[PDB]
Amino acid sequence: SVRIVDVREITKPISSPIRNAYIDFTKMTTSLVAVVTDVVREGKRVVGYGFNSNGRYGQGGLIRERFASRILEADPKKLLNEAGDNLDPDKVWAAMMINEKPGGHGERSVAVGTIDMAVWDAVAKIAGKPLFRLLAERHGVKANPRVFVYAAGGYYYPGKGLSMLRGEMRGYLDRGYNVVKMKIGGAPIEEDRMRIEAVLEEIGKDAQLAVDANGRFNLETGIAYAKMLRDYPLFWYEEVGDPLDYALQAALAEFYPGPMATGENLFSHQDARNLLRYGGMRPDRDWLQFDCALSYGLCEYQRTLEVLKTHGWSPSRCIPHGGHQMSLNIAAGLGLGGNESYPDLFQPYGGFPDGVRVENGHITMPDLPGIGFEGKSDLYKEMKALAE
Amino acid sequence: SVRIVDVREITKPISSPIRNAYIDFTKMTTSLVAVVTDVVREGKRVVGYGFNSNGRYGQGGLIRERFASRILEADPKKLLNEAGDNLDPDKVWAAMMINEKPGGHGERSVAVGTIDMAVWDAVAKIAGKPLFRLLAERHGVKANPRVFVYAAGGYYYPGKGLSMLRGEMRGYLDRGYNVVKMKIGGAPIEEDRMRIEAVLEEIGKDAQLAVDANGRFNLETGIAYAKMLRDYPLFWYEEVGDPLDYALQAALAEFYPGPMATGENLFSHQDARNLLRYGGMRPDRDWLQFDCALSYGLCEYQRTLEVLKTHGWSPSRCIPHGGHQMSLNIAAGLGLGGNESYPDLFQPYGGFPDGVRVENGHITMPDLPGIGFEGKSDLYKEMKALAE
Ligand SMILES: [Mg+2]
Ligand SMILES: [Mg+2]
Repeated sequence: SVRIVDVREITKPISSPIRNAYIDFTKMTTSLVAVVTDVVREGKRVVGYGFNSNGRYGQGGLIRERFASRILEADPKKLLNEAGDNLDPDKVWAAMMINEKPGGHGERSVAVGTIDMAVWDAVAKIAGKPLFRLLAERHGVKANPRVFVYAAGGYYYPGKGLSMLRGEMRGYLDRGYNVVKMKIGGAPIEEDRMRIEAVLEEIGKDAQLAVDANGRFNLETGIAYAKMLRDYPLFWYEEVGDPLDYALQAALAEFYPGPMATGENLFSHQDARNLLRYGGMRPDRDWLQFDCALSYGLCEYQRTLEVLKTHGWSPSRCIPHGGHQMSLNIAAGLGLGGNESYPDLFQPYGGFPDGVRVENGHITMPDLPGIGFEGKSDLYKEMKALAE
Repeated sequence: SVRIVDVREITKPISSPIRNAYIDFTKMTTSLVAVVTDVVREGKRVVGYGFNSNGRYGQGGLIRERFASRILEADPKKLLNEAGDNLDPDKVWAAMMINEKPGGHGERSVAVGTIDMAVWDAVAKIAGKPLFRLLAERHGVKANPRVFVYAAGGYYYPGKGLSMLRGEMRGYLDRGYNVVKMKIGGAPIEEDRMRIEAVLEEIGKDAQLAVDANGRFNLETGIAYAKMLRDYPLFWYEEVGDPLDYALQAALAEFYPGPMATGENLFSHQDARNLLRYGGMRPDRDWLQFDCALSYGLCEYQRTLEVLKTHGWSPSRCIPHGGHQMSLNIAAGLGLGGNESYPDLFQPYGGFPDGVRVENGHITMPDLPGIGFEGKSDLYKEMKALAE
């Protein structure tokens, strides 16, 4: 017998005075989800866990009312694979998406995405394999435990000066990060320049810098910053203008030869397809940052990957936003370009299993069953507290 | 003194087994919102009301936990107009949109949109004018109370045959409608053709027919139906493919010369801009169906109208989805092409004030303060029950 007995959720606050060009995290929250099954492995009932990335808020309401419900009410015998010995992720996904009209991909995409995370976590556990291994298997490829990761921070903070900004970055390098990212568009262009120069000097030749405007710029501002930014050897210029202003993104290629990135705020394969159709991005050097946790989960992310395939893009151009382990697993199993990471932020949600550290901007995925949340004690404590 | 003292919500059911090509309304709900102020007019405290259109479900959670709070946690003095004698819709809007990241326009767009409806209702009431008159004023134009409306129905219902379909339509004509819309794509193409021929037969020369595929078709299916549909004198072919597959919509122009429509499922001015940029629609004959109630409200709708201007479209090409009075007001005040109406479904959430009747596909807006909900007793009963 294979059945999801319960779907629990709990809203957790991950707010600080932190700020980017678009928002501040004063009221930021996130949803911690648990998919409780009746399957037993190791004399212990298998439970899937998941949570949504920072930035979009928790989705407790949606998870209870529309999705947790549709699963629990579905005929358990219709959510299994051929063998009937495990849950079929796609069948569960389809189950929670019945009676959902097209378009409007936001908020509910976060609820479904976070539930999906837990479903896959459970499935991998039921199969007794690490999610990333199971993924590679399903795709008929060999996984690669080594995953590139970069440290994201450099937020605007009340009373934070060049001194501290510097400290923060150095702190990341001390952790083994060879690539750091930072917020811009939150200060006048010239004050920003000074903040950028301050980090380039601190990291010297031990790391590369990436800047993120959080989609705050209009065309002219984006170009102004481009002219200023292009004189520095930046790793990438992220989300210049509004996530949906594909024309703006395309126009930028004329002023910024260096790699650009965007996509963290596009939550469906349809929206991803539009970016590849109209964004004018360069497939040989730009990065796609779609986050499965906020975009209907891995079941959907697989469709997005198929979209890349139809447009000639390599999955290695993907570096998911979110800084969570689900992405680490997808990256390792399907060959993504890497993953985002938040060393000192939104903890314990995210991070890496206890022990493994960042050596040369990389980490090595330990062979833990499922996503591997159990390996991170401070995070797992929260999860087993929700459901066990 | 102008303080918004409270923002109350309550979820109302609007479910039934009616079905379209994509969804069935088995669990459909909607949010009824009330914006209670401390301003007194007629010895009675002015309260704004609003509710979201059918199809996207209620948003109690979001309204409660994210938007109502912000509006209540704000300085009353910073939400007023220059004179300080009334609320500034845009300031209230900005107030509830703080710390909201770009993209992901779905769900929260419904929450904000429905609260926005109530806010404008209150503002117009505080100003002692009908919302549509106040709108025209603010734009420096003369409002027009004569608004075109069409009857939307023709759903697939268990056990519903050509006989009943016919009856439904005739029922609409009996009430004065000269334009009815039916659902297609929920059955075989030849079965559907029969349904259309029947309806056409029934309405003869007293009305025109519009078909709606609810964005269910892929390119080939869309074209197949186009070849079949084009032989009939239809009013319009609505939402052929996915709301976000602009390329699909564009490819259709080669096979369907007749007017097409779409937009009910795009919920932001950014998404509307993409439709105008890539959808390949014909501005001289197609229709845009953006619904302010599901798209961050009138404050946002005004930006969408600005997008139309930037792309050479007339506001008269707009016929909002939703069948609610907020749209009727925007239509009358800003010169939209008309509004959708559901004479039988989702009542009492929609319709016109008691007494106003449909004459030759048109209704005339009575000069009621605000949106005019008070004029519809069965609806107002529900509203004053929420807050008074
Ligand atoms: Mg970003
Ligand atoms: Mg439609």
